[PDB]
Amino acid sequence: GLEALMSSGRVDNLAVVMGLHPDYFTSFWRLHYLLLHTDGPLASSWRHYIAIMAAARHQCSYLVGSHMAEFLQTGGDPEWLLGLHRAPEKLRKLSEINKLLAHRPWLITKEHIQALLKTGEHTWSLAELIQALVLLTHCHSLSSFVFGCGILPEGSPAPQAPTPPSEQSSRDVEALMERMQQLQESQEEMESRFELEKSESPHPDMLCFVEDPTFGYEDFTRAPPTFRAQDYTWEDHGYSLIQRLYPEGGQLLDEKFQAAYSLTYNTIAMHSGVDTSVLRRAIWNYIHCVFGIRYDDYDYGEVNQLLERNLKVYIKTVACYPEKTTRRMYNLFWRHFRHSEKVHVNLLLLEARMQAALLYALRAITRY
Repeated sequence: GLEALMSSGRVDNLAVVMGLHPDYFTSFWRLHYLLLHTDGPLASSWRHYIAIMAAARHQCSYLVGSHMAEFLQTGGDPEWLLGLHRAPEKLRKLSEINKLLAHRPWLITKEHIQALLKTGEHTWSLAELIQALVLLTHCHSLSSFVFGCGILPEGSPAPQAPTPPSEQSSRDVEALMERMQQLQESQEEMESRFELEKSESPHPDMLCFVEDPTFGYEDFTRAPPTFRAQDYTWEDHGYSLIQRLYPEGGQLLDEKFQAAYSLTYNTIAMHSGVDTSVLRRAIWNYIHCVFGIRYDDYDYGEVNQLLERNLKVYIKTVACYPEKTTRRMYNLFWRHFRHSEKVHVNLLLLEARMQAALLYALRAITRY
């Protein structure tokens, strides 16, 4: 880890936990510093208010409190913190695309984009809309990281991951490895194995920053639509679109997705020789399968073969309903795995989630 920084009291509480993995922290901090501290298309107070709205969707009083204080510090109009009905017309148009990015990103059509542009009064640029979509998705994915790892506010970095015993000098798992073995050596029931996996399945003060609370991943009126990843990948399509509209953060989103996907110590909770590229691909692909994205020649039977019953319910909670994550749930999966590796899954998860959300919104922009 980056232990001298972590144990120092001079840094953010969420940043400390992330310090366990320095290769991801490098890349995460670049985007954090670009979005919230560098000259960009939107004023510095508007960026902190977009982040409140985004984090309010999951009732995250950690991130709403940070950006509330930073909004005020950076010279934001304090009326705006009384509620969303007090912010400019430009910023309320954004809370229809925000609830979708958070909860049901597949529903983002071209009409949502059109609404945000071309009107007479204070309409959004592409330069600015792109930056706001990266802020909204960044704060949704930090919001799932905060509840997943248990990050407590400032006034014990977490109640789930104990850092002070974790810092220092000191079975069935083998089964999982064996299974990983058999996969490495190796057509119409491929699409219908994805279909089964896919359908398988308070706090008064921050309701005022959202349009429609209780909008949720779940229908409550009765499975996303199936989407071929090759139609609109990150590598080919979506990276080019962010590159042309917002040059600085296109490169830093690519390096950070690739940093969290690539990240391995080649270990499996006290075993050193494995290549676990197979396990991490499953975690990444399952979370894309929750957000409706099928990969064209990936065997989705591999998922519940490698991922426990309790890792699945944990991953799906943290990705979709991040509040109502409990410590019982965090402990109840991968019981013999090290605390740093649970954080690792939170990394893969947030980044997979973000990519899915971003890809649907960029799909809506190119179709316009």
